[PDB]
Amino acid sequence: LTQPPSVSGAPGQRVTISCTGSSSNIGAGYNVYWFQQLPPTAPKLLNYGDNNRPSGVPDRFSASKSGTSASLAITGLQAEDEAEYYCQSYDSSLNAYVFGTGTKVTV
Amino acid sequence: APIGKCKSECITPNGSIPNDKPFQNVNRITYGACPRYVKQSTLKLATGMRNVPEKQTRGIFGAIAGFIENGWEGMVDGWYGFRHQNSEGRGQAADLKSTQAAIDQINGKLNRLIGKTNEKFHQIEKEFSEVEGRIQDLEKYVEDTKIDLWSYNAELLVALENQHTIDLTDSEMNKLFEKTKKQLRENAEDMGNGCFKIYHKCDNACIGSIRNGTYDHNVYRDEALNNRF
Amino acid sequence: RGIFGAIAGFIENGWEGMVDGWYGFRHQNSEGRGQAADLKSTQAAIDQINGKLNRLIGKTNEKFHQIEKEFSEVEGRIQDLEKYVEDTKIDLWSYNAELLVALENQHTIDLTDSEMNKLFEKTKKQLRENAEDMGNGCFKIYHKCDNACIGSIRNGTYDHNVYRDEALNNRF
Amino acid sequence: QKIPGNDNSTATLCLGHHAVPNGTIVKTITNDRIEVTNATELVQNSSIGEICDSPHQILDGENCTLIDALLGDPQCDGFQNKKWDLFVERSKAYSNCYP
Amino acid sequence: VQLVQSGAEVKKPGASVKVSCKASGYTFTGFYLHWVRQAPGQGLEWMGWINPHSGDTDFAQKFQGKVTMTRDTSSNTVYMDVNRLTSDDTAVYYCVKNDIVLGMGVWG
Amino acid sequence: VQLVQSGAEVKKPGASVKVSCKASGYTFTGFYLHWVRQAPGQGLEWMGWINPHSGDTDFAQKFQGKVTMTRDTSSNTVYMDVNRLTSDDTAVYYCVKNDIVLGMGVWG
Ligand SMILES: *[C@@H]1O[C@H](CO)[C@@H](O[C@@H]2O[C@H](CO)[C@@H](O)[C@H](O)[C@H]2NC(C)=O)[C@H](O)[C@H]1NC(C)=O
Ligand SMILES: *[C@@H]1O[C@H](CO)[C@@H](O[C@@H]2O[C@H](CO)[C@@H](O)[C@H](O)[C@H]2NC(C)=O)[C@H](O)[C@H]1NC(C)=O
Ligand SMILES: *[C@@H]1O[C@H](CO)[C@@H](O[C@@H]2O[C@H](CO)[C@@H](O)[C@H](O)[C@H]2NC(C)=O)[C@H](O)[C@H]1NC(C)=O
Ligand SMILES: *[C@@H]1O[C@H](CO)[C@@H](O)[C@H](O)[C@H]1NC(C)=O
Ligand SMILES: *[C@@H]1O[C@H](CO)[C@@H](O)[C@H](O)[C@H]1NC(C)=O
Ligand SMILES: *[C@@H]1O[C@H](CO)[C@@H](O)[C@H](O)[C@H]1NC(C)=O
Repeated sequence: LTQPPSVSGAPGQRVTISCTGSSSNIGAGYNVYWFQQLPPTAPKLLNYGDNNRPSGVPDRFSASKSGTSASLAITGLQAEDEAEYYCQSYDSSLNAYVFGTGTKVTV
Repeated sequence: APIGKCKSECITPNGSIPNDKPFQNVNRITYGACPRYVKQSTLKLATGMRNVPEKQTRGIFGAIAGFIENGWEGMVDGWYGFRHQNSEGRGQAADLKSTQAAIDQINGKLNRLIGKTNEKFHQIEKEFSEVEGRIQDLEKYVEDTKIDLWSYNAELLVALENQHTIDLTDSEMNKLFEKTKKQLRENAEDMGNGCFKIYHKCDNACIGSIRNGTYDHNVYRDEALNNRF
Repeated sequence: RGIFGAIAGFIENGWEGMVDGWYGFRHQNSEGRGQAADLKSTQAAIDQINGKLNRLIGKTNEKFHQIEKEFSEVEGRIQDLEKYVEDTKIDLWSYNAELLVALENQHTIDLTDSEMNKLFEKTKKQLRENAEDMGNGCFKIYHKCDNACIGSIRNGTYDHNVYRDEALNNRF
Repeated sequence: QKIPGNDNSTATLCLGHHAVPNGTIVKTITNDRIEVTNATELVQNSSIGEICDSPHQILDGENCTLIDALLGDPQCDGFQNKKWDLFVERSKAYSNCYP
Repeated sequence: VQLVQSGAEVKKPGASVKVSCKASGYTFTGFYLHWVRQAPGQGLEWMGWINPHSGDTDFAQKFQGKVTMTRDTSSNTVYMDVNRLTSDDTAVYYCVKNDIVLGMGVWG
Repeated sequence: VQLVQSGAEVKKPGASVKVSCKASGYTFTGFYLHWVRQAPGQGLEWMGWINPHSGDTDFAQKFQGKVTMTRDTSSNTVYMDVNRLTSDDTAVYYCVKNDIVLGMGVWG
């Protein structure tokens, strides 16, 4: 799983983040998750089993999944954004839970 | 006890005491609309249903059962709920109608007791510091008999209410299980571990339709029996 | 039953000649009729009954000193008050005892019947589509069951997927 | 490992109810000990510790009993023509003028 | 539901490192526990999972033999022992309480 | 569950013999009662069965007409009347409480 290495957006603008995949991981019908994090401290979960939120996340994030790719959009962007995002899913070719590689700069 | 400034309905030799509970252990001498006095050190009313800690681990594969072998952890949306598995991924949801009915019944049951005390302004003296004779012994005897009768009544009432609450919050889940079975008709088979197995190609919309009660079994009944029989 | 006889149970006919336990099983197949008992259900029932019985027995309270409850003279109003309070206490405790006995009997009779509605629904779930409720008290299994299948059903090891291929072939 | 890929033509709708790790124990008429998710203490085993007289007017016999105030003694001479809904006597009270 | 850790020790290459993860607020033997690590400039590298109800464990494609984990149910805790330290294995270790329906759950 | 009998009488050939079987300890009208006899040097020769709930009876292949039995529910007992006595019919008569699942049950 990978994320586009660079994406930017001014406050008040929508930003789109996409995860790559194949039939083994996303095409097998398993869940996909996003993690909002700072490199030194910890990650924080986004999305849920269903299309809900873990009752600690503001309405600024929207998540969706398709046949072969998944996306997270932020519309009401604020200055509280910690600009580091990684995908997460389950793979069948190898039976380990796989996180993603990515980088974001607000600009 | 020294005198201060606050608002309280009952006065006891120990001090003030809130009226928001039907029983007490502080003392047997009261003034005002104080609750009943009992002997039990503690009493608990089941403002809730039975608890089964979740055992999600099953060897290496895991478990998903519910309401029969495994209570669900990590669900604060409501009391009763739903889960599903299909090609769009596992999920979780809650039924607002059933949990609201249960909460309303529980709150009515609780409001039946709390705040409905009766005035007991003047009573006989219930403490003594002298031997007096037969009338004092009779007063002590009637006090003890009243306290014992009310203690037995309180224990029986708590046991009855707990039994009825635990059975109500379980018949309300046998319901909505029979109801879902009726809605699905011939399209679902009870696995027996706690819930159904649906034999048609259900999606994210079919689960919501089943939850709402809009589900129409005639559309998918043509293929459910083709898959199961 | 006339000339043929009856085998029903739990709905129309209680079983005589079974001292193995309270709840039990019977079966009919090509190896002959038989009888068995379920130790788990009867043990749970016996434990619950014994706990209910131990709740009352031995839990009395001390009553060292009380008022005089017998008289041999007319005395006045205080003696009449003592007699009245004695009678009211006795009447209240008699009503409490009768109500307690009625409640406990009702709950015991319903518990030892819901515990048999259970293990009937449980067996129905285990057999899934392979058995049909006759309605006289028990099931009719539509596959060629033997002395091992009955034991497997009693244990809970029974796997319906093996015989589900022929059960619907026989019943439908 | 994990369960194989979700089947294309089968759903597994399931029903259940919440649970808590710190389940409180409670007694019923059939079982002496069962676990419930939430339970409230019906019996108030604690007292505030002070007496206040907002709805009920309360008179305080600091150094005299009710009979001492009724008969008339200096230590409770402020009790003349008073009214109350509850009279609280003190264990330290003592008669002074006459036994 | 909370997971605390103890991983402040430092070791020379070729030595062994012990890390402890303590769980509270939930039934210990009911959920799969996961071990993952993160290094600067890289994505999170998942290592393995352990079932506290038994001894069953599972590892990644390149963590066979060099890392082990065990559980103590009486003290509701887990330990991870890593040997054969190398310069490329300097990272921060995270402990996870996985849930099969609610996602990765809580972290440490 | 017990079955007692009264069969100590002796008769000349050509006369009639009455034997009574009394049942106690169980519901009288709930089980088939059986009549059998045994002679020295021979195996037990089964005769017939009677349902105390009704008048239905069944006999063997060679005991048609020569033996009858009746029941009294008010006194929970059964009687067997045998006529046409012959030297080869000198034997001891047993009364049986048959059970369809527990076998022949108790004897007398
Ligand atoms: C306040 O309540 C306490 C109990 O909460 C009372 O203390 C008991 O009083 C009885 C009767 O005087 C004594 O025999 C007991 O030894 C006391 N203690 C206990 C633990 O039972 C107390 O009397 C009440 N009143 C005051 C003014 O303190
Ligand atoms: C257990 O149930 C009790 C009783 O319903 C809950 O206590 C109520 O809490 C709400 C929210 O704070 C208050 O408004 C009510 O006045 C409380 N009622 C009583 C009788 O105490 C309690 O919150 C429940 N426990 C949990 C963990 O939710
Ligand atoms: C109650 O009577 C007692 C005496 O037994 C009083 O005690 C003292 O009274 C004098 C009066 O001038 C005060 O100066 C002292 O400070 C008091 N001592 C104590 C320890 O109280 C007492 O004041 C009287 N009144 C009350 C309300 O207690
Ligand atoms: C059925 O429930 C789903 C899931 O919440 C909802 O989207 C939909 O509006 C509901 N009502 C219908 C289909 O009438
Ligand atoms: C099943 O019950 C039968 C009958 O008692 C017994 O022989 C057998 O060992 C039990 N257990 C199995 C088959 O696992
Ligand atoms: C489900 O469909 C996919 C294609 O969408 C196919 O590759 C897969 O084999 C199917 N699974 C089963 C169990 O038939």
